Amino acid sequence: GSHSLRYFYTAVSRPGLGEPWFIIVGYVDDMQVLRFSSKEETPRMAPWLEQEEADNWEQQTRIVTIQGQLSERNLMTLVHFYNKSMDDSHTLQWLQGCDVEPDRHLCLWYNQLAYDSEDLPTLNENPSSCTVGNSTVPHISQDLKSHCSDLLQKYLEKGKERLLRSDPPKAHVTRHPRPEGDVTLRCWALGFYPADITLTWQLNGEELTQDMELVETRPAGDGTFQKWAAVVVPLGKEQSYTCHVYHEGLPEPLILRWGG
Amino acid sequence: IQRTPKIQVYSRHPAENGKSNFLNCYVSGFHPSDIEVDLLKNGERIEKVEHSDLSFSKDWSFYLLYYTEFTPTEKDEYACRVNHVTLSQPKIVKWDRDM
Repeated sequence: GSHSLRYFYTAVSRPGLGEPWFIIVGYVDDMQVLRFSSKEETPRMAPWLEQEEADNWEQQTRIVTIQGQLSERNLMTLVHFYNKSMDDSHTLQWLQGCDVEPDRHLCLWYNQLAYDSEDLPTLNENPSSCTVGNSTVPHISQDLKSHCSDLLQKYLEKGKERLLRSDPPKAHVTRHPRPEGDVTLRCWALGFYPADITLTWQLNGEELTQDMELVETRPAGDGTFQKWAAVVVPLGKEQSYTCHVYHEGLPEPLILRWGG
Repeated sequence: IQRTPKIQVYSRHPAENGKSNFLNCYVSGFHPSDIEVDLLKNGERIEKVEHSDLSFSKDWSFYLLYYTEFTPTEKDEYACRVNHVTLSQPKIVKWDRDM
């Protein structure tokens, strides 16, 4: 029942010539829902959202536009503070957002920064706490934190069809003779939704490791993700090995037996 | 301070000649955001190519998805060309309809 909203921020300074470049991509779970960068008046939002009839996105557009504008000042003081060559181009990555589950009055807030890939201290308490006592959008808006929980709900209400989705993987194994004295078995899982998924190879009922190959799960580009796991096996020993696919949209962990 | 990119080339849907699809080149785990990615059909920089909006993983490394709408054939060969500061020379990975 938990859901999360995140805003990934990135600012890159241009050695001397010009103003810094930046971008802010907003995600909800594993779906992108917002975008805003150097040169764009307002933020472009996922088409698949009910859009605007007068839709109040102000609070956001406001917070974001500000965060963006300030990128330069931010870049400078980090440089100053650490006196790094202004001849070089440094980047500033910043992560904010929250995890939420109303039926547990649970709101977790995140605020992580990093300069040139190095983390910047917090001593603020990693995930802090936010609130869900909605009703009125105050005058103390500057702060995104105070709105995270709300902004999330709006997105969920405006994307129910895509956000509250859950497409299980479609699996199948492919055999590829390894003219090297062995055979390779590849377990495919395609078009599944939440990217979190796990594949394993079991031999005679045992997890198989150190002899298997895994690829970072990748986006299909269509809104789902793909991933596959493979293993090398002695000729005709096919039916011996089995593949297991665990996933959120699966009623039960899917088990595969060589292409049939 | 720097991280070389991981590349992956694949099709949106299972490769099947004569039928429309999408060629994908996926770059991740690389750092300095600046990166150059091109898709190649028989070796030529493909015309219309779009990519996702820049973003980064937990470890702060970035990742992008370059893609193009295409229709494969038993002959036409496709590949992806990635250029980054961490590279001595450009890197090219050939598409493979099985991997």
